[PDB]
Amino acid sequence: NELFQDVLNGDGESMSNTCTAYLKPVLNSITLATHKYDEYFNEYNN
Amino acid sequence: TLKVSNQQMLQQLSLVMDNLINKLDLNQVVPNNEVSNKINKRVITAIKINAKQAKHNLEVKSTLPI
Amino acid sequence: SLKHSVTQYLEEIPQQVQNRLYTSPATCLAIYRILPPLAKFFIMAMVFNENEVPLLDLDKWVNSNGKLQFQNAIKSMKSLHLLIPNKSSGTLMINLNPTFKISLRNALTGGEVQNSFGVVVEENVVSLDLLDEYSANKWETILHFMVGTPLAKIPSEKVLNLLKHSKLMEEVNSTGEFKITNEGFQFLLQEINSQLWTLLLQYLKMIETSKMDLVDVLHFIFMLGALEVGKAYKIDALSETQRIMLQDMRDYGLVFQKHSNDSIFYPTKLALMLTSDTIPDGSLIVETNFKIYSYSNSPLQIAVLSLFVHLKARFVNMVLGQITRESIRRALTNGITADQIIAYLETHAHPQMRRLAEEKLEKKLELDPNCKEPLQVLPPTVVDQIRLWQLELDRVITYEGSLYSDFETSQEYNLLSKYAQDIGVLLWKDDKKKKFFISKEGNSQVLDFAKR
Amino acid sequence: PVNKINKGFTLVKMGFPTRIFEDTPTFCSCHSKLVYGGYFCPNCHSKVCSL
Amino acid sequence: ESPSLLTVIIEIAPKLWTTFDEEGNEKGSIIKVLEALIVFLNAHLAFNSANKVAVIAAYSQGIKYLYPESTSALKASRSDLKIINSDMYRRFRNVDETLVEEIYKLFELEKKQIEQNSQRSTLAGAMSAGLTYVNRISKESVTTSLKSRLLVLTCGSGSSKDEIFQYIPIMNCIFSATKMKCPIDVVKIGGSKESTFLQQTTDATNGVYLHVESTEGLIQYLATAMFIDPSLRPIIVKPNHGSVDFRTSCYLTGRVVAVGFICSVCLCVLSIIPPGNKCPACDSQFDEHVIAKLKRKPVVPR
Ligand SMILES: [Zn+2]
Ligand SMILES: [Zn+2]
Ligand SMILES: [Zn+2]
Repeated sequence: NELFQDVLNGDGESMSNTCTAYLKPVLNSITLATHKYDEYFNEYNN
Repeated sequence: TLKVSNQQMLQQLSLVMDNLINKLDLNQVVPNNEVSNKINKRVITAIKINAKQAKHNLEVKSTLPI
Repeated sequence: SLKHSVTQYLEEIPQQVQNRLYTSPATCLAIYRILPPLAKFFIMAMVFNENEVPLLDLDKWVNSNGKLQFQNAIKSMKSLHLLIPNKSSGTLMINLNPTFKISLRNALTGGEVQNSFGVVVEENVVSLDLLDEYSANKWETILHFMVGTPLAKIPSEKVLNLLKHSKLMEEVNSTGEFKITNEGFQFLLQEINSQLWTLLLQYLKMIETSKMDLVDVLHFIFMLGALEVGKAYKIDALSETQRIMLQDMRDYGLVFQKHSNDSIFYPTKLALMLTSDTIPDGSLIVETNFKIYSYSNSPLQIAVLSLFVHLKARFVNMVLGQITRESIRRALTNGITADQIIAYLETHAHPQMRRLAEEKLEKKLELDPNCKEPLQVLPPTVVDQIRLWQLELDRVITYEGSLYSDFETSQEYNLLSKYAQDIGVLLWKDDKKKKFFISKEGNSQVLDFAKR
Repeated sequence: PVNKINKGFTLVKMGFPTRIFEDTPTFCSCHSKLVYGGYFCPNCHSKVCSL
Repeated sequence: ESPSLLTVIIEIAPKLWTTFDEEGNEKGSIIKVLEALIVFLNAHLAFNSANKVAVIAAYSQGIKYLYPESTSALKASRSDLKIINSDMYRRFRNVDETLVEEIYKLFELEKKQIEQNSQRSTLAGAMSAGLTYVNRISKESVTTSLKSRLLVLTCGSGSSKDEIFQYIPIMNCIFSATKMKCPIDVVKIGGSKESTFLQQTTDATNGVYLHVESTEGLIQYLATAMFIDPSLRPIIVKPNHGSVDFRTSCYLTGRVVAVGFICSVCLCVLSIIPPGNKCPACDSQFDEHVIAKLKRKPVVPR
């Protein structure tokens, strides 16, 4: 997210969409991994 | 995630018999200039989807600076 | 080649003649097979829908790596007037030719065809032993006359007039004998389908009389292309122009007829090679001592070798011939280039020549893989000797015209020389010698410029 | 042909990825290069180049 | 450029077509699809002078070649029936007459023993026979550099579900076609929108999949989408919509498989650990330790 906002205020959003699309699969995959971790964490807490 | 009887089986088979005997008019295949519009629209939309997918399918060039 | 020649000839046909040409379904069927495969695909996708079709849809049909073939197909379509482009609502609208579409749909689905494929009368003769024999007899007769071997039977005066009036097969009346040109021997190189097509296109070029209808002749040619060998067809479905050009084809050997003015006619195999095609005879061996051993018993392949090979002896298998200097000079005085001879020697090379060349190339590539060499199937010594004899025939090149000199002023000579350079007839200029040369066709312009 | 004495008959956990379709190049997870196509992993949703 | 062999695999199942007729408003759609196929074959033979046509019918009790006729049938025969008009092109007329005569013979055979009902669909066997015929014509090489293309005309009609016994033969046909560079084009005429095995057949063998619901106007579909000649395959994009996931079904549950477990011996696909720690299709006793490792829950601190 820091890289995305850095290219946002560096190149003015006409180009940051390409940067976001370049790193979209890895961001979605690590989001999925953190979601799985949080789901199992909340399962083992209760 | 409607099974058919043998009587109407034989009736449909005999219908195909008489329809093949009396006349197989091959000129009947021509569409009525209205269903052909829908068929062409469906095929061209499928082609547009596939071609937009397969327009662009060593790594590729990037618009980003190095 | 073959498809390019008929495509160019049908291109030369005017549009209103082409629309009349699309009436018979057989002509449309034969014309359709000449088109490129992308063009054939687009036509057949566009026949069955009656509504007009955008060009951008056809552009979206074609992949990005075949757009040049799409442009070639559209150019061939538009130039042959199979498409009527339409400009309505700002879109390059494409409509198929209605006569062509109707005739092709009737040809496929079956229906009204006005006997464009003829009518079979079910009485037949043997094809290989009679029809193929008659076609081969007439074809060997005309080819044997044309190559210049003595003949007890010569072909009729119609094909003699056509050959004399052709670009090929020249004749001089001062000696009284008939000569092969460069195109005469060039005619021998291609296989007989495009040989027949070149003869038929020359005949089509020369049917300008009022007794000949061009569209009827083209319909008959494509109709004979559509027929099947070994079955008679009734003559009553034809026109009288079509009947007498059927008689002329029977003279040419395309079609067999049992008797003149008969009601039936039997198409031969040459009718079906007219559409498309489908050790061998004529296979030859060349050695470094210029000896030729050509495994052929057909008199035509022996006769075509007599144009440039001094034959010495003949067996049933081959003729023992030798490529001598005077035989090649005999070929070169008839206009036959060295490249045509070398191409003929290559195309009839023995399989043993092929495998020896392959072995030599295999040994060459493993020794020096940096450089790649072409497959020299026949020895380079005989090829170099043929080209040397070609060069020694052409030690001098002659141009007739006029040379203008004795100019007291440099500026007038310079102005005349640059005027001759502008009109593209000058062959020499030089200010040191004050002389400039022009061609005989270019004499008139410079002379009227000098007079005025 | 394996021997009868071999008793290593084990289930192999594996996934069947779906062929992702995208006109925008994205970084693959196996070689870190821009790839148009790919196969998103059915377990962790990381795209791969080849299968 | 180069001629091609068009091997048509039409699945004329009387039960499937009767169910399709009952689902639709019209009756006798076999006649419509047959005449559309005949016009399409005439178009293919009009594409090039030297191209050939093969037609194999997958009926209820086996397969039968429709064009050309059997050599024993050719030697025994000729009662030229008048189904097709005799004034058309003879090259088309012979093919059309042979096809309709063999259709009548096969339908008389179907009427003769319609009391016997078989649950074994023979589409895959007809596809294998068409591939063998393609191999025969290519290896014979009477016409040099002869291409090939399989067209599969099938009907689902919303009555027959997906059949699991066809999976391995369809995959074998896929690999044979991919080895021989022969595209397999599939036209499905039925209520079921997706046929996963045939979609995988079209996708893997560089074919075109086309699902339609009305037999009317089918010749437009055939002459537009199915007329991709093998010579012009790379320069023409394919309208095959509905990309298949290339997955498979679980052995004991039947659902389409996610991340799953396969047997190391017989490669049967299981979406869950089988009961009894034994392979269902393979009868191999799995080790309890390795499947306990697979059953292990992931870790997280409290
Ligand atoms: Zn990668
Ligand atoms: Zn993963
Ligand atoms: Zn197993």
